[PDB]
Amino acid sequence: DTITLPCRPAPPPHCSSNITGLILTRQGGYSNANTVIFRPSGGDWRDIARCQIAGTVVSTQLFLNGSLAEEEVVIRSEDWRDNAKSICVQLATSVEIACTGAGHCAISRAKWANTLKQIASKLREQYGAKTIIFKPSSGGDPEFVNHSFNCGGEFFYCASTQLFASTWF
Amino acid sequence: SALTQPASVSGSPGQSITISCTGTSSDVGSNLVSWYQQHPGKAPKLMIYEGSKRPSGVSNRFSGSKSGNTASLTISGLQAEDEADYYCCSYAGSVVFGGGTKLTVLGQPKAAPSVTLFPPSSEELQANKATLVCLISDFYPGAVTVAWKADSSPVKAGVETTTPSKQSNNKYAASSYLSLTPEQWKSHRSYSCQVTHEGSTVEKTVAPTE
Amino acid sequence: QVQLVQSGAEVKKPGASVKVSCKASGYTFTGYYMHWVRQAPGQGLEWMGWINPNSGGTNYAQKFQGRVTMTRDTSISTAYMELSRLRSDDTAVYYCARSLGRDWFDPWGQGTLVTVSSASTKGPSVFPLAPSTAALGCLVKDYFPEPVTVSWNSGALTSGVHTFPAVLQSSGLYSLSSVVTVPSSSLGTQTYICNVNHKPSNTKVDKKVEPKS
Repeated sequence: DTITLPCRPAPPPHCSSNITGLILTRQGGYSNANTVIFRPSGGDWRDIARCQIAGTVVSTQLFLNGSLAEEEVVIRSEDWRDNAKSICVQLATSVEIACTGAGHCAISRAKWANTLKQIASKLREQYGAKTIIFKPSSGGDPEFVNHSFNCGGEFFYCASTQLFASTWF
Repeated sequence: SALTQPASVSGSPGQSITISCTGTSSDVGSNLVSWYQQHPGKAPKLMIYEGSKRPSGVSNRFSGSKSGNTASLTISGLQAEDEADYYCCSYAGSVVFGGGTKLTVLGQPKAAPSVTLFPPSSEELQANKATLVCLISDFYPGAVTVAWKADSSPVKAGVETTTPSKQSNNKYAASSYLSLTPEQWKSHRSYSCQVTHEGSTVEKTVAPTE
Repeated sequence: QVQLVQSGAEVKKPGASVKVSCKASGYTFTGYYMHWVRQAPGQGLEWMGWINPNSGGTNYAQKFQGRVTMTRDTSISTAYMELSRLRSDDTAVYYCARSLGRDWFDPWGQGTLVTVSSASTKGPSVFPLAPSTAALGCLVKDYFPEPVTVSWNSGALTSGVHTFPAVLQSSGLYSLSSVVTVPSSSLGTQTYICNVNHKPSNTKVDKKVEPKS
């Protein structure tokens, strides 16, 4: 099984990339369930730029063909306690995302699940032994509410609802 | 997280007062809280940010410090315009404001309240309802507790009491209402409105036969 | 000068929705995050969420996740706050604040009052409070919403007058009283009339307070 992303317009197969990282936002407020929720970043290109793990691919919430960590998944932030500061997530092993060309780009469900687990594990190092939950974007302008990227002189918009819907103890 | 503040605090003109804000979470030494001043019917305003830093236009009288798990706001030259609500604020994890501390500047001597209790109106009685009206005026400082009594029995049901509001002469005023059933009012010998202020209560009483 | 101006007060039924706007001036709208904080009548401040004016991205408190939607219009430098499926405990003054950092909110908007109540607009019932120095008054009973105005003798009697702030009963209706202190000798001579006026329901009541023997 794979995770498919509704894209618009339809990205050509040669626009398939390797996810080398992503950027998140920790949800504010409090919960009596001892859980920490993370969503796609509600920040700007500024948040993305300060991550400094991108290559030559202009993308929003997922880093395409960027820098990979040499040991383990590394997470960074200007301030872990400030929920207005995004969290930069650099992967150790890239995950293939293949575009069929008919409007969908598919990602391996197993590899992405394992990836989220490595992210959640590292997140537990910073926020303690709590339940890590990934939820879809809180919203925003088309470029940022979707996983958007440039390829071959064209800008595509891919919904990432199915990428961020997991719970990890 | 949760920040704990004293509900209220008092001070005389010219003297220094300190409002405390204690956090119950994991307390780090590493400039925790901010402070906000809010006059009644007004928006909050930043007095102290990042523990002790003071923004432009804010008087030097307002200073910030911290000891262990407690952050403190200290106002040196206490003036009447300082009379407001003071909230402490922390951003750690998620923005949380303190309960708030109502600072009172005592620019007036101790004053006993004037209590006037009204019996149910004749016209209200024909409307098949009954309301007791206790009006409290001219007391200082602004803190009163109202107790109702049916004969010798206390009553809390059907009681609605307003918060003390400032009067014309910087005295305070309040009012308490006891909504009564028209069969309940005439069923008792008397009804009493007891108003405790500063340790002493003024008590007025009314009867169904004038 | 840096300034935030918010929209006018609103009254709402439970289950409905409300949209408040926050107009920014004196600075570049996209340069700072915009936060929303509400304050229940006689209570403290409660954080609701922030919005990124450049990306439209938001982050709501989990308490309101699914009920709040925060947007902006950079053309007119305005931030919007919409809260749906309102309930009685959503009654509060809603503030907008310029982030300017972590918890360094400055400045704040003037605030917008959103009253959520199942009560409908209803004029008050006025009852005279007979004298028994003497104290006489008028009882302004069961009205919605705020406010009401009270004068004595069409404004003639102005001294010794004290109109008290209203109370909110369990029924959801407001009640108010206004007592005036007058010379005990001028009870069987002067005529005392309270002039109650409730503009929300377009109601006017003139009631004469006579001493009961």
